[PDB]
Amino acid sequence: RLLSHEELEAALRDIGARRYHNLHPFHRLLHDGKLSKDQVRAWALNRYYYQAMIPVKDAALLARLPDAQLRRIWRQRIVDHDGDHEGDGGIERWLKLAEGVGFTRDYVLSTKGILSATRFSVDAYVHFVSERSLLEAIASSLTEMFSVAMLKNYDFITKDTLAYFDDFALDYVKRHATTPEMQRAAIDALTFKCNVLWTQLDALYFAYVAPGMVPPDAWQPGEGLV
Amino acid sequence: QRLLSHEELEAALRDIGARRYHNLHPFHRLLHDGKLSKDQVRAWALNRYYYQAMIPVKDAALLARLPDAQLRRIWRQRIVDHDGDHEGDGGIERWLKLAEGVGFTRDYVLSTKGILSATRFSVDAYVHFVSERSLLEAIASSLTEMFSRVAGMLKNYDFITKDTLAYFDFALDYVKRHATTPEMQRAAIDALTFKCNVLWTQLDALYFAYVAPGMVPPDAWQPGEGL
Repeated sequence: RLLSHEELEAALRDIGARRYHNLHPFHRLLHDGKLSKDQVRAWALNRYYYQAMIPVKDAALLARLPDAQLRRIWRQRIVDHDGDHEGDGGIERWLKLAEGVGFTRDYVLSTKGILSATRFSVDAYVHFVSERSLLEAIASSLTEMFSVAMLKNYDFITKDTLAYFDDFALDYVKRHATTPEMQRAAIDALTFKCNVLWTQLDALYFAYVAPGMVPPDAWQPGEGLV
Repeated sequence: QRLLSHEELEAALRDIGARRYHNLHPFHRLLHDGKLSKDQVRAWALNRYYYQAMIPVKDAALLARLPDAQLRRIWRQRIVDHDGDHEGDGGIERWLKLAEGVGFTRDYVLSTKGILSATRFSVDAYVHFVSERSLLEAIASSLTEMFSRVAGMLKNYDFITKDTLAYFDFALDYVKRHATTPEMQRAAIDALTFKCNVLWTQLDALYFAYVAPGMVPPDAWQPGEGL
């Protein structure tokens, strides 16, 4: 059955209802101030890498777009993440958060203590947008309809860290998901995105919460800190 | 951080498995010591299938990047061994038969629909690594072969039938010859290490999901499905 524009939207939002990472138990702990300092440390370290790789995902999408009108819209994501100079952009907050909990700038930029799961989840996402259909690659951005950075609950985070946290894709998917199969592909792309986010959190819980088996390349408490 | 001799480089690569190879993993230790349930072994068999079904994909992507016929001639045998010569010959079939052996349907296993996303992503990052990094790193990511059994592990488990049980160097030299600066040596050691991280991570996910705390992610296989 082809879904109308309203029904497709409703189906899409449902995937977030059921699968978006706010429902993950690591996220719940974070949000309720139930995490230890080392747990928050591991999350920040890992989320920094995710966020730093978003512009690389958007560039791989950008290089696949068929024309200039679509490049004009998509590139704005890259401009926003990177900004205009070092310290601008808003990748910057994620760096300042990591520095907020004691890591050296170099250790955070090196990516050296991130979980391999987070590296592989980003690899998947980057590849997904470069290899799948363009309808799919755009659909994977839809976690953006489930739009906050919890920190104020943790007394080891200083107000200076606090300081850095001071409808295109959906219209595209609606106009272009023209058969039932393309509607299924779009839904699945958002499910894949949800999986990319859920797998990072799984790894974080596993490594640093329970059973707490830190993988050997991954950050252990005390490393890369001031 | 200096250049290593061909000997010191072999020693260093070896020292990577001794510290990072997946037989040290708690899930593997449980599997090996006969501690797992039937469900745990199912989840393992189901996920592992994907890793084994993607080896010849990885070897093909590697084969496409070899610079000449002679190197393709040598690497091609790997694809032969995994894919075989006829409809249930190759390496892959044992994993399909182990899966069917613990009760899965052929279709469901082949579907991959029940594997952990962490399995998919880790195995897929491996294929991409071999396609995208230097040739030297691609070849170095096969050196877990230096530490390579499942046959004997499976024997600790009553429910694995005698039927199921029956179904169960160039790269090092290449690395030694072509890793002629310290950066290349490091790239080679980090490739190995990357291949140990692919394996280690699939096991982390299986542990989390099916042993403890036992939180199965959203579409992953659950007791009773695909059986």
